[PDB]
Amino acid sequence: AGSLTQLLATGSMDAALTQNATRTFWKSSYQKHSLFALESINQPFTTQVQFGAESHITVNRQGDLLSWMYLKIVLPGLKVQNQADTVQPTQQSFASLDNDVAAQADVSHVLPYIEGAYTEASLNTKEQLIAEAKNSYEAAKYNAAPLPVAAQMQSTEMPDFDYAYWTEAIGFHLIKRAEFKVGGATIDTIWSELLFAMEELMGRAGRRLTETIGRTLRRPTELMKASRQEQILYVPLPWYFTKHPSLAFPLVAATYHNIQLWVQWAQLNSCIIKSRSNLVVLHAERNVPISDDHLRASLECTYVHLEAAERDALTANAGTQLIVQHQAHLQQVSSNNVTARLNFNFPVLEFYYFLRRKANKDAGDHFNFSGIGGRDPVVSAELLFNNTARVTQKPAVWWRAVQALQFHSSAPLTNIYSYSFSLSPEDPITPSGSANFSRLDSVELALTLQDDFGAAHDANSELFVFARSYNILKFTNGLAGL
Amino acid sequence: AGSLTQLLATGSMDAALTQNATRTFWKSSYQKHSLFALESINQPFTTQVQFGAESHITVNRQGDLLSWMYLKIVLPGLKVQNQADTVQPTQQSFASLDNDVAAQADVSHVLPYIEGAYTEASLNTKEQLIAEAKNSYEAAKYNAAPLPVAAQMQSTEMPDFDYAYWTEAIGFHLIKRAEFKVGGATIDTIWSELLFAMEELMGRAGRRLTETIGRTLRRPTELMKASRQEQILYVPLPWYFTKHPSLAFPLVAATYHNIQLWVQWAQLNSCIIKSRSNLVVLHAERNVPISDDHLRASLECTYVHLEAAERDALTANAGTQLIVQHQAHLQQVSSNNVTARLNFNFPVLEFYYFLRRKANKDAGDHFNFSGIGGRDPVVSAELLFNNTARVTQKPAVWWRAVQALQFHSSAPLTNIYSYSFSLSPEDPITPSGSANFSRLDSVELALTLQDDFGAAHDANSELFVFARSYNILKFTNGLAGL
Amino acid sequence: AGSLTQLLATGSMDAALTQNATRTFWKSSYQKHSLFALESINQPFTTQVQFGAESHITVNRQGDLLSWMYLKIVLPGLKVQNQADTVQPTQQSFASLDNDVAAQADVSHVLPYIEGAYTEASLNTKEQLIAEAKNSYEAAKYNAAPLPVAAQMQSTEMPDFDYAYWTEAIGFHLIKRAEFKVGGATIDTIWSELLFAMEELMGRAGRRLTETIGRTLRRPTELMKASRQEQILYVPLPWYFTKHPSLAFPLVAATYHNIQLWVQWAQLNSCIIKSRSNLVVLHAERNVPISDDHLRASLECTYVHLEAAERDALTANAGTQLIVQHQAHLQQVSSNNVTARLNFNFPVLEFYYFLRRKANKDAGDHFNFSGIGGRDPVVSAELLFNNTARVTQKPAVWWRAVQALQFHSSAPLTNIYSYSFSLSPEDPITPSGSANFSRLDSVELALTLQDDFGAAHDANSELFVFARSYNILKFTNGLAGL
Amino acid sequence: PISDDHLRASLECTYVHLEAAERDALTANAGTQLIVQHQAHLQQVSSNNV
Amino acid sequence: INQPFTTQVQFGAESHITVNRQGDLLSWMYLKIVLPGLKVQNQADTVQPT
Repeated sequence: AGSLTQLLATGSMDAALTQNATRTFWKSSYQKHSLFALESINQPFTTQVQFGAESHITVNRQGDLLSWMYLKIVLPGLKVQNQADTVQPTQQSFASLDNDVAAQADVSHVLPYIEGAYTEASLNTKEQLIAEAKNSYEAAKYNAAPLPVAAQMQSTEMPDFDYAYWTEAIGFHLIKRAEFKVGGATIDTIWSELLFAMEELMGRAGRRLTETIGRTLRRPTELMKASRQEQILYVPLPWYFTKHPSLAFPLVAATYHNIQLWVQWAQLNSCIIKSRSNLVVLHAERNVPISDDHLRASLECTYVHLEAAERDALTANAGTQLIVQHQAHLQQVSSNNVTARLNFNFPVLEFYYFLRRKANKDAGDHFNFSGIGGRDPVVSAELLFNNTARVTQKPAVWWRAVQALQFHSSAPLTNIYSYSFSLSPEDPITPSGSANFSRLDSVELALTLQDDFGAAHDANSELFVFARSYNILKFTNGLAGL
Repeated sequence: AGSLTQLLATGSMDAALTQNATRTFWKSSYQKHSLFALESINQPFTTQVQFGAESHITVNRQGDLLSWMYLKIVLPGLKVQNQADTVQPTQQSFASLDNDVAAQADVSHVLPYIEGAYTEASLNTKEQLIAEAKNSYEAAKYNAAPLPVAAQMQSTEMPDFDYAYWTEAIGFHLIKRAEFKVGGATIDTIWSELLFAMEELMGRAGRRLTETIGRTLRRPTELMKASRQEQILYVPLPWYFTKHPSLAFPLVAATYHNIQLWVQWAQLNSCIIKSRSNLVVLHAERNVPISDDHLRASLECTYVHLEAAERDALTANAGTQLIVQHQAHLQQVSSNNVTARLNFNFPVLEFYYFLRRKANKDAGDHFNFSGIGGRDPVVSAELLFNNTARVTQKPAVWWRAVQALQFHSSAPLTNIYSYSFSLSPEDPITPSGSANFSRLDSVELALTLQDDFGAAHDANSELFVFARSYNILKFTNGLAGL
Repeated sequence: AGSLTQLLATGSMDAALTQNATRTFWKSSYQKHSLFALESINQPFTTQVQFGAESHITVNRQGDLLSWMYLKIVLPGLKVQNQADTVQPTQQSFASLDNDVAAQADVSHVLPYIEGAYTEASLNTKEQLIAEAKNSYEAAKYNAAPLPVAAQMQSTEMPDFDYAYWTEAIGFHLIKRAEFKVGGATIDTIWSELLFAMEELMGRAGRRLTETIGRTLRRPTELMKASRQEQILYVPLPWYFTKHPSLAFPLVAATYHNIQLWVQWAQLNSCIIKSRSNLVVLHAERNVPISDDHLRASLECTYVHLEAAERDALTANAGTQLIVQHQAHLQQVSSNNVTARLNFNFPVLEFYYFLRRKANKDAGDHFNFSGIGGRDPVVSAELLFNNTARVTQKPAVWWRAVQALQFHSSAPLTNIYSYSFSLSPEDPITPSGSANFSRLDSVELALTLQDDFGAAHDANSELFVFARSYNILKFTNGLAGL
Repeated sequence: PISDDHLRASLECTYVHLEAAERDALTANAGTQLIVQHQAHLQQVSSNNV
Repeated sequence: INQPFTTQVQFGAESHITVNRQGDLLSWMYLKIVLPGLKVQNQADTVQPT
């Protein structure tokens, strides 16, 4: 009686929701689709792959569309030997944990707050004086309550043996820059720092790229274990056509253009960290000093094979694809107040920004975007259009956590900040907002950074700003162009 | 030959799926949208913000729609001083870890199972006797196999120094109640306990509110670290209009109504836990005793700016929005059998329920919904409509884990139970089932709780029941009303 | 001036995106639906439930559709007693940690690499010699750099007391096979190993089945704690009709067919692990030796009640549902090169494969798909159609991580490999690609496994291959059939 | 022990019953009543000047 | 006319009553509260002193 009465208890308001219902929950409807197949094919580079060099590949035409694209990287296992035991000790310098430049830079900021005879003190006494000076520095700069000295003395249990390892997220770090080219024109460009920021914000829970890029979430002991043997990494290249099947790049519609991936590789000296400064780093299998020619890479592409009728239709009329392109503003930082002039073009969906200390970069911690003592490097930021506040001054947590909560699949674990003009900037096919930067005379991101950011040992810290913008790729008569 | 043969190998069944295909995977189609912009604006409260008080803000009209809404809370850093060293030691009482009322309440239930001279025993002997009595209690009540005494002696390594910290998820705890008002009418009401339950069930992996609300997942050492300095929290207010862009609140259509957020704040005594009972809690920067006027809050609103044509269309005909409203049944528990009479109205989508021990509340652990010794407080529950079983007696795990698995984005880490009448209760725009409680003469949730729940030291434990219900918000002639 | 200028700054390209816009972000539209209700009902098996037996249930007709289906399993708490203290010590043998067959099998592979007097060595000296021989084995087989011996000596802190526990993910392990039958015909079949693989790949972040199936992510101490008391498990049965509301099984349209669930239960000897070989395992409450009749199970079904008009429409014309069926190829492995001949039928969406060592199975670690020493058991795999490479040789990481990244909600934590022909194999209602195996004369999965896989103590290791295929379920005149 | 469930309350209301002619007149035209409403400002005090 | 609350009445809780329509006008309104008598006992003599 009650359940039937609920179906009868309808009024004029229910008519807007349920009158002439076009859907039922109790019967499945499905759509028929055209026939297609997927094939993954691995392809060698057209030029030699080496650390610090640029390499390119011309993408083969082994199907009708191009869907997924992965850079397959093979890194050798690492071993170490004392320089005294080596017949040829001359190698490039690597970052070493016995010379922690990041810790030395952090100590340099607290030196003015050390009370007593620091120079003559025992090692254990120096560690105590540094921890007390950190409390005095943080009280003076941040009105922070002092932490117990014992809580600041975190011994990272480092192993009592010699090692070397590939840096955190080495699969991204290796790709300093990649360019997707069609007919000799650059269609899009991605950077190592952008790839990491995109994975932090858009990386879905349970599908994080951890193993696929050599990322351990800053657990040095896991990087050491992984680096003792050969590593095979599959780094996704997040081009517009890899984001949705309807954006797959129509190879058949671009028949008269070569499709190329160009990759600028990281220098070998930046890719490795060692336990001690006096160690030589060896290729684990070959027992020779590690060299720039030990980088191996290939391109793994997923092709789509279409039925003849769909292939012929796509060849006759591929039309236009909405694309997202990436733009970059890279700046050196030498002061706590920084203004970035964002000379980006087109309808910008969103931008990302973050800072890297010089000391973190020099320590080989390339994706450590933290400030001094691991703090947030940004105090506040403001966004100006033509000297008018588009976003008034907001604290770092608003740009990092509130913007990520509103617009992104994930909150970043590092100090990555974002701002979206789009309601759904991760939707590759549905435009949901933008600001046209080609119609603004000035776009300025004004930053107030933490105290002493870009001073002394951190002179030439880096500001990264990346923007995502809409453009249109047009296919006509076997040619493709922006 | 094989791939072409697959495209030809079609029969009368494939016609229902693929005949006259209206979609292709090999060409992207996109829709054009109207022009809009988003702006985040921070606004001060209209009244003073203080602990234990009620404060309100009249929301400014700085755009055409209202989308996201965050309560920006600023909490001072905490320090502690001995009461003997303080010129004015008189402060409100705070929960203290040297007086663990929750542990004392748990011990009180096992006192009848202690064999031997408990009163005269050494401290280490008392801990042994309590662990043995816990085994005897659990064997007698639950037919549990005894755990090794050493496995029950979990020392939480508490630091050997003085501290105070803000309670777990302080950003939610501060909001005892918030009311969204339009034209003086309450449109919706949210509670601290509901906000926490909603984040447990609907909080997406990689987008949990942890840092944004001061939640550490019950790691006291992280709460201590965070509480030594100023904290800025961004607490999302999950109103119907924050859930989907098409539900954004049409400011232009409600021109003659004031929009107000009212917030009832938690008492300061409930917000802080200290290491010892004899400590005074100080504002870390100001070096004065912490007081009710040290709470700071503001409202961060995201406005939408529309193109004139869409703004004019929305002003002429905003029509009606489907809304979800929240209802609450709050009850004291003094017996293991509890019947809650759910006097909720309208088409209910779902309800949540959970229990809080008096001892957990008094210990300042406001979101600890566990029973005695951290067990599940519910043994079983039944749902009755007009004295007829709508859901027959089911064990706690069915209401907690099976309902969450079927209808929610996440399973709760705490003892939160749910039941959905909707197939998709997290879809804000598509009704997918409900029960109309305004047409039921009685709705009863009958609970069988664990033994001794609501007895002795847990007299006046709390039952929370929250329901989500459909209603319609109508916009007409510059006015808005339910 | 700027925001209005952006709305005016439109060209011929914007016309494809925004001309005649059929959607606005500033007004919600909702659809009305038909009236329905959901009811969860628990039902006993028609036959006795026992370990190692087959049991069936005839599903009741308590609503118009069948939606969710859970196997509710009740397992007793476990206790242990010495065999010498037991009046009837005769019980089935259980796996025991004092006789770690998996560790003994791993040691057997490194015996040829032990230098010195192993037989006469002290226990601590034998552990050192085994760790050194592991380095020599891994250097010889994999060109691995040696790990420090201290890093290989992981003591799992096992408790110094007697225990027994239910094996990891016992809720899946109990279900050796389940068959969904309609009118005496098997519509679909699921296996324990498939259920685990499906949860690894398709299990969403924050909705993992951990507690609902007794899974701890290989933390033996948590399995021990859980196994001391009665456990209630709710194992989801992932039939086609449980995946989407429009696929709910139309009970009213199948009126003349009995609907049955058949379950083949695991043997009791395979379900329990004990600390020591000389222990008897007891039912914790009854204080009797655990026996095959101590398994209890029931079926929890969610029924849908429809409004009379929708019920009558569905009875008159339920038509056809697209279904996914599961197929299995199970093979013994006795060599490092394995070819699996996949005699699957119909349009296959995707397949999963994985290996289990005999030693892992014999140790009671039924979902440990790792190789020797916890390594990846697959070096490479190739997929052939009619002796032509459909997927050329790819390394294990491509089949495990790249395929999961492209097509699945999650990456597997175990050595589960997949390959999809579908763009969205987790979409139950939208076909997005397949390969028709009923039109291929041969489908071969060629595997190169790790060295010594399937040799000596691992003779008769297992290869599992599971495929998901499309079929059509037809409803006509009160009957249902494939 | 005294507990939160020991509070008992009910509402005692005085109703007025009207003659049919006055009831019908009031139903047809009750019009408007002047009302007094109450408003509150609640503040914490920590100084001699407020 | 005396009327019970629609929800449970308890200390520290919120309770509501829907006023019945037992006449044409509503005039006086009194909250009828019933409080139990109090006694005291030493905490040492009490089986549940909490």
